Order: sequence, then structure tokens, then C-alpha cells
Amino acid sequence: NATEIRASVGKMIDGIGRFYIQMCTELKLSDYEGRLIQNSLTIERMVLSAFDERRNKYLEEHPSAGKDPKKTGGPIYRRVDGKWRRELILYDKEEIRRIWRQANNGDDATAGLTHMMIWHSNLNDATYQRTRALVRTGMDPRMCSLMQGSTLPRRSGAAGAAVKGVGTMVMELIRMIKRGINDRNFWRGENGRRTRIAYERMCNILKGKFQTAAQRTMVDQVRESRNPGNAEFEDLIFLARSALILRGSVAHKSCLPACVYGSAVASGYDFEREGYSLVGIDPFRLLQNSQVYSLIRPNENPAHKSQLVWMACHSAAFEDLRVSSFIRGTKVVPRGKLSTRGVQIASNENMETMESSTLELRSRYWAIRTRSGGNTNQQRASSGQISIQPTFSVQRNLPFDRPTIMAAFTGNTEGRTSDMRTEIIRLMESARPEDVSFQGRGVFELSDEKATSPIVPSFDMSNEGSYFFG
Amino acid sequence: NATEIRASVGKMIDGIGRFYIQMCTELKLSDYEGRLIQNSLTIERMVLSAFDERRNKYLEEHPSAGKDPKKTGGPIYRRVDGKWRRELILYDKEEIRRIWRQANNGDDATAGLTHMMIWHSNLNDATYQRTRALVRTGMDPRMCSLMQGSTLPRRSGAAGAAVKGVGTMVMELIRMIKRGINDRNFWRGENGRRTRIAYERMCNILKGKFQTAAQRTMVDQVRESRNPGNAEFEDLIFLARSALILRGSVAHKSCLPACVYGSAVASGYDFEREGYSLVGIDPFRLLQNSQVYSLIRPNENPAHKSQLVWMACHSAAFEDLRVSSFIRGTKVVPRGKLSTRGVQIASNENMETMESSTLELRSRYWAIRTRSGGNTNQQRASSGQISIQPTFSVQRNLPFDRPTIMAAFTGNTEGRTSDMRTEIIRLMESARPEDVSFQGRGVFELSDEKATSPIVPSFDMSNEGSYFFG
Repeated sequence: NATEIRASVGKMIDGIGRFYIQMCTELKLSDYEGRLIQNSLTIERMVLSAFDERRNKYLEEHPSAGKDPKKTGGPIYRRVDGKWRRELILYDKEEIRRIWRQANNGDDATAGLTHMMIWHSNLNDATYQRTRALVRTGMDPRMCSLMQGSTLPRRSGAAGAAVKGVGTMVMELIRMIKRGINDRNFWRGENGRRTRIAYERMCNILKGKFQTAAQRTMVDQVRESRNPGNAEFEDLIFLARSALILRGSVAHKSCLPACVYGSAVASGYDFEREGYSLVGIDPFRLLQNSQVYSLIRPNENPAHKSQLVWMACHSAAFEDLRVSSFIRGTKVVPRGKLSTRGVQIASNENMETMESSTLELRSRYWAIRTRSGGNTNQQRASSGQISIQPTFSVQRNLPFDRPTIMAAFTGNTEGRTSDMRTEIIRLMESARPEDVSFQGRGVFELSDEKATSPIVPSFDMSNEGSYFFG
Repeated sequence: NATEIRASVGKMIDGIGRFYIQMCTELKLSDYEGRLIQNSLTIERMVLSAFDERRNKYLEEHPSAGKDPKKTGGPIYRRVDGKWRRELILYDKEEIRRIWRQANNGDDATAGLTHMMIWHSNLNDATYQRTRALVRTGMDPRMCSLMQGSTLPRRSGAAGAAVKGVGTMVMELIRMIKRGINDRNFWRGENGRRTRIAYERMCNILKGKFQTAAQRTMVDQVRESRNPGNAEFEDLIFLARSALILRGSVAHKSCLPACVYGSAVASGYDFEREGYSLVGIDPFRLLQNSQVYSLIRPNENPAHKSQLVWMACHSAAFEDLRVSSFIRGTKVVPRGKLSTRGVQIASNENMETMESSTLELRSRYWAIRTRSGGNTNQQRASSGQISIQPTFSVQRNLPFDRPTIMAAFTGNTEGRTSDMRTEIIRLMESARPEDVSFQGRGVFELSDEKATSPIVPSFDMSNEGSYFFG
């Protein structure tokens, strides 16, 4: 059944929206002030800090960073008769914790929290990619397209586990491997137990994310090493390099800024009644009638800023430029020639140069974001029955496709990773960059509500460049 | 206890000797005729044919080779007033089967049969080495020193399993692998069951024969292949090539010709009372007072023939020439310049040229033939405790040599054969051709009965050549 999940997501988004309304009430902000991305970012990171129990518990035992008992940050921006001002106002954790407490009818709202962490992950992935950590681990910065949800902490649950990508998991595993190489953390203490439990859980998440059998079995053989040394390091690097083409269907949750949700909730559009979806038309239908303001530097182009924020909202920073432009309706500028900077504003930059303006979010078309992979993998490995069932009682043979039956079982168990690298490189060679994917699907029009008739895109515009980076 | 085994071997050798006396009685042969190697060979191969149930059962359903209901061979040689004559006399199987039946007090005498097969194995190994089958299997004929007991059939029991060597087992396994590659004999029929049972038993015998742990574990990983293809072929070739230096202590049973046993039994030297041993001084003490005659071609050197037959009796054809000469007391001629041929005589060669003469078997010294390996392996891998036991109840640590504890268990199981080839080649590199072996042991004098004082040999005679072949 899908009605229950729809009601649950509608309920928790209604809670988030009415929390945002409560914030707009308590901050004494004007109508325009509540349509700002920056203040939503500030309050939302404040919520992240308040609800992150582990960092807090690390902090009350560590009274450092000067003024840090329980209050952090808070750069609220207010419009003064056309000009702008920034104030560093500090808020307690317990008060706003309880404001959430009645902002969700007595619940913890963990799903909402995961929504905020995921929307932060999308903003960071859209703005800045961490080539720095990649090169730190020795890992090639050519594969930044594997950095989905890198800024996410491990505190996120299964819903948060859905969005964090393959390459980010390679990075976090490499971090723990380097730590275990530096010192003997693998002893029989409770620390070793929690490390191996986390390691096996993360490997299970990995094997869930992949699609092809060969990579799944190689990963299953990865955690056989009770004492991970150096071989699994290049094993995981090659895992990422092979997942370049055999990508895992991780997630692309379409999280939206708190201002848009709050404006919708304030207008009386209760999400529980008509339902809410995070994947279909629904996150789209709020945006063509949404007004968003933000601050811009006197050199930044607002036209680029609108495209970038729509990227971040729809987590399309790692999507191809051609289809993103087709859905948007206008050409999208790659990261190479963007005359803009990060949407976050520095704490030291001067107050005079900021100017507020409206953000354009309307898009001509819409499409469903499925958590799947390209059809090319199913082209490499076709589909069909392998077994048969006797319906009539007739004296006949039972046809069994035996050579694939051994392949599923792997009768002769794989010796090491290398034998798997062999046929996975063979599959990579079988791959082609002209393999059309997602057959039977298309882009629909905004007037469509039940996905009745799509239109297939056709891109013949030479080599404009399907690479947002470079 | 060793008295029971001594009594058993004495009993079965007494049975063999009195069977030989019965044969000398029934053949109506003269005193000199019973001191011939050739007639003993003929009657003994006849016994092999009579007691080999499998070939017989293959033969009564296959009435071929003309005159072959139940009688084969029988080239008995008789001395006629100085000259010689050869007669092809044919004997039934059941009569001589029953002659054995009372020749051993109603027993089957399987141990005696194994003794005859092993003595045939020694004669064949001394005379001719099967480079032909080696090259047939593609296997290098440089390693003929691994052909111990090649002519032995698989019918031999555990006692017979002791003497058949590592390279011969490589050959028989290669034969079955080639047969299973030619046709799909690995189906679920009873034939497949008996093949896998034999294969696992022979692998168990192999792992019993080896000494070092690495080769044992690699062999244990050999039979993991449920469908042996081509990889295990070079795996077994490399097994033989590595066993070149890390040799297995297979066996060197000192079997003696039936004429010597029969002469001893006829004289009244009952073996049950004073005991018999096949490994110590005992098989030696019968030979300095043993008279043996044999036929020789007018070009063959009797001096070479005596040395070769003493080789075959003591199965020292694959022993070093220096120590063999030292124990014998005279220089031993290598196979390169032996002006003699096989002790078996062709069925087509003429009757005129044969001449009978005495065979010299007396040796100056004696030594024990242990089924062990060179001390060099224990030099590569030293000896000592690995664990400790608390004798006093004292609050103290229990010292455990952990890195070797994993090595015995192989905590990270070996991926394939290649990782084992690595360190086994490392051990081969660590090997030296100057490693003195068999420390604490020596060659004793014939006057010694209880192994009280040996004398250590010292060979400084340049490079005479410790290679019987080549």
C-alpha cells in the first residue's frame, strides 16, 4: 500500500512547515525575510546542531572554542529600508528542541531530520565537490560523480542510508582502514566489536546498492578479511572505478528548502489530505508557484544562481546538462564558466555589497526520478526465465539452464578479487558510450497528473558537454 | 609393541620361503636351478597374474590373445650338461592358488603379495625408468627420481600404498584428469562416485607423504575443485617440481628375491623364533651368506650385473652413488657406462649365448633405511615449543607464539595455488646443495647387532657424480 507512506511523509512535511512558521513568528521577520535561503540555512543548521546528540555529548565534556556551552552560530540577515544587516544571535538547544517537540505532535521527527541532512548533502554536492579528501586518500579526483551525500554523518538512518553514495562509502571505509593501519584498533575490546559491526553493516548497504552479480560477490568476498591490510584498499578503489560504469542506484531524494514548505503550509495546503510524494510530480508542483529571495554579490550573476539553486533543490548537480536543460527549458552553464560562488556567504565579507533578488525555479517539464540504473547493464546481461514449473502432469524433461545455475551459486568459489577484476574489465570493454538507457520512459508535461503520455528527448547538439565538472 | 609385527613378517616370509621350496620340489629343478633369478621371476610374475583378481575378471569375459583361458607365460630355464634350454610351460591358476592356500596355513597372504609387487617395482625402477610416460603426459623427464613404484597397480593396499611415490601419484592423477577431460566421466553415476572416492583417497595418501605445511595446505586446496580442468594439471606438475627438493618420505622397503628366502627357510632358519625385520640389519644378514646364480649375455659384464641386482634388491637405484659405493665397498658404475642390459631376458634371443654365473651380494657395511627426509627442511623450519602449560598456580602471563598460531590455522585462507607457489619458491631459494642431512646417524659395521657405534662417511672425491642417470 502507498497511502500510508504518503500520509506519513505529508504529516512530517506539515510538521516541518509549521515549525518554519513558528520560527517566522518568533524571529519577528518580515514577509520578504522568510523568503530568504540564508535564514533558512542558518536555522536549519542550528536544528542539525541541536538534534545531533553525538557531537553535543562530545561537546559538554569539551568546553572549548570560547563561547560554546550550548549556543552556536546564528547569522540572521534583516533588511533595513533597502540595505541589509547581519546579526550573530545565539539560541539555546533545549528551547528549540521543545519547539520541535510540539511542532510534530510530540514526536522526535527523525525522518524530518534526515530530510534536512539530505538537503544539506545536495547543497554541498551542488556547490563544492571534495576532491581534497579524494587526493588525501590517494583517490583520483576524476570520479567526483561518486560523491553523493559526502557531507552526511553516519547518524542518518536507513532513509539517510539510501542517499549516501558508493564513492562516499569507499571514502569512509578507507578512513577506517587507514585508522586501523595506524594503530591496532582491531583488538578484542568493545571498540573492535563496534567497528566490525559498522563495517559489515556498511558492506551490506554497499551490496544492496550495486546491481550486477559479479561486483556483489566480489564485495561479499571483501569482508572475508578479518584483518584488513592494504589489498582491500586497491580493491575498493577498483570497486569505485568499476562502479563508474556499473553505477549503483543509490538515491536522488528531491528535498526542498524550508521556506517553500513553510509558504505552502501557511497558505492552508494541508499535505495529509491530498497526499505528498517526494519522487513524483508533487515536489515539482509546489515550485512553479513558489517565490524565493536570496542575497547576491555585485559580481555574481543571478541567472546562474537560480539555475544552481534549482540544481541543489533537485539534486541534479551530477545529472547530464542536456536533459537538465531540457527539463528546465533553458541552457545550463557548467561549473567551468559559472560567474558565481557558493550560496553560503562568508562571515567576514562586508555588509554593503549584498543585494537581494528573486530566484527563478519554474521549469517547463517534469519527470519521475527512479532509483535505478542505465539499461546498458541489462543489455550486457539479458533477462528471461532460468527454471520451469510443471503445470500439466506429463512425462517430460524439466529444462534447467545449468551453466547459469552454477554462475548464480559460484560452485567453484572465487579465489581472490583478481579473477573478478578480469571479467569486470571484460564487461567494461563490452560497454559502449552510445547505449541508450531508460527504455519505455519519457518526460511528461506539467498539465499531466497521472503520467499518461510522455515525449522522448532527442539531443543532436554536437558535443556541448555532458560533464558539469571540467 | 614391535614383537607382534616382527612375528607377523617372519611368519609371512616363512610362508613365502616354503612356497618357494614347494615350487622347487614340483618343478623338479636341480640345486643350481633354484639359485636362479630368472626362474624366480617367472614363477613370481605367474603368482602375480594368478592372484590379480581384477585382470583375471577382465580376462574370462575377454577370450583373446589366442591361448589364454587361464595360463600365461612360463619360460623355465634348465641347465643341460653345461648348456641351457628354455621351455614355455603353462600352469593353471587354481592349482597354484591352492598351493599358496596351504603354503601359508590357510591364509590369503596379501602381505606377501604386496611384497612381490614391491620387489617388482624395485626391479623395474633399477632397470628402466619410464621417461616415455612422462613425456606422454608432457612431464619433464628430468625428474625420473620421482618414479618410485611406478609399475605398481592400484590393487596394492596400505603397505603397498607406502612404497608408491609422489611422482607416480602425479602421473596416475594426470591420467585420470586427462580421461575426465576427454569425456564427461564426472556425471552422477556410480562411476563418478568411485572416481571421486579414489581421487580423495590418493590425495590423502599424498598429504600423508609430504612433510612441510605449505605443500600440505596447497594439496588440501587441490581437491576443492569439484570439476578438475586444466589448472590443477600445472598445479600437480609444480607440486612434483617443488617436491624435487622438499621430497616426501615415501618408503624404501628392502624386498629380497624368493630364492634367498627359500634357501634360508630350507636350511631351518625359522624366522618366527628369532624374529624378522625388513628395515634393520636383518634383510642384510641373510645376503653375505647367500649364493645367487643368473644368466648373462657374452657381452654383459657380470661385475656390473651384481651391482645392479644388489641395487634392485636394496632399492638403491635412486640413492646417491657415493654412499651406495661406501656401503657396498666398491665403486658403483652409473647408468651411463653400464655395459649390461635389463635383467629380464627377451623371448626371441637365442639359446646358445647364455652363460650362468654367480652374483656378488656381500657388502662391507650396513645402515638403517628410515622413511624420513633430509634435515635441510628442518633447517629451513626450525623446531621448538609454541605453547606453554601452567604447572605452578602463579599469577602470570601464558606466552603464546601468535604469528605461528595463525600460520598453522591459516586465518586468512589461501586464495589460490599461486600465493603458495610464491613462498614455496622462496623456500626453494633458501635451499642449499651443501646442507648436510641425517644428523646424529651413521653407518655401522656388520659385527654390530644393536646399533651401538656408527662411523660417519666423508666424501671429498671431487665431482664423481651423485646422479645415477645422466
